Amino acid sequence: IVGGTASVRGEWPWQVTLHTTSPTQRHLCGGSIIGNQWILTAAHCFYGVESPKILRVYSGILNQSEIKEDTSFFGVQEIIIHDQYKMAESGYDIALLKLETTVNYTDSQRPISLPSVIYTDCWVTGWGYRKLRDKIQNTLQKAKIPLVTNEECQKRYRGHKITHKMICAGYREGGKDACKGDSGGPLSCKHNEVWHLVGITSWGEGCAQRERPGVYTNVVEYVDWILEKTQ
Ligand SMILES: NC[C@H]1CC[C@H](C(=O)N[C@@H](Cc2ccccc2)C(=O)Nc2ccc(-c3nnn[nH]3)cc2)CC1
Repeated sequence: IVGGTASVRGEWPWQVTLHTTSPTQRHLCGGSIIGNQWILTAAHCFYGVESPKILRVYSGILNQSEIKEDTSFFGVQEIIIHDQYKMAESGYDIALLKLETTVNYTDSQRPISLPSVIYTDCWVTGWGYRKLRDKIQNTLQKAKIPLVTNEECQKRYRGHKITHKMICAGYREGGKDACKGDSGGPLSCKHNEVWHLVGITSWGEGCAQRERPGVYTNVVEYVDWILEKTQ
């Protein structure tokens, strides 16, 4: 996250860190708890993941440095990528992880509601870079970002097809954005004091550049897909 601040424990309890363990253990992508057995993330995260056997889902993490050899994690039973997905920039950038067992919800691990509205209180969160050439951050970062219209977003990405299945967010002057390692995490919007998972962090041109908003999977356009897959 560029131009963000440190989160505190329990601030974003639906935020997970998805680790790969091949050839070494490291953060791969963010994700969001949407059900006791269900993580919503980006399809692109799984490019060259050989199978779910190498994945570990960590919930209730603030600092990456908390994760040791005895730290509990969830195994991944199944990766469900949208059948029309080919590439992040071409949309359908959405995936479910079915966990091997149920998350018992606590102060530190809680589900986020799907959307059913003008969202004015939207936040992007993750352990990603603070600038284009950087490293994964120890402490989960947060930044408040304004949504932009799909009409404005298309004008900034004339090499790409921006559809109603995408939502864009960013400042005209730049300064705050998702960056490398934030993908798959949530764009969380608070509406009537309830948090909604409005976006999944997907792609963009660089990080926090002027007139280059972040592009997110528009979760409300996939609610029927999610409900079909989650039963
Ligand atoms: N301004 C809009 C932003 C929107 C999110 C974008 C993003 O995050 N894309 C992923 C793609 C990706 C995900 C997973 C695997 C390969 C590639 C990505 O780049 N991840 C990534 C990179 C680097 C490390 C890494 N680990 N250690 N050092 N670097 C770890 C994950 C950046 C643009």
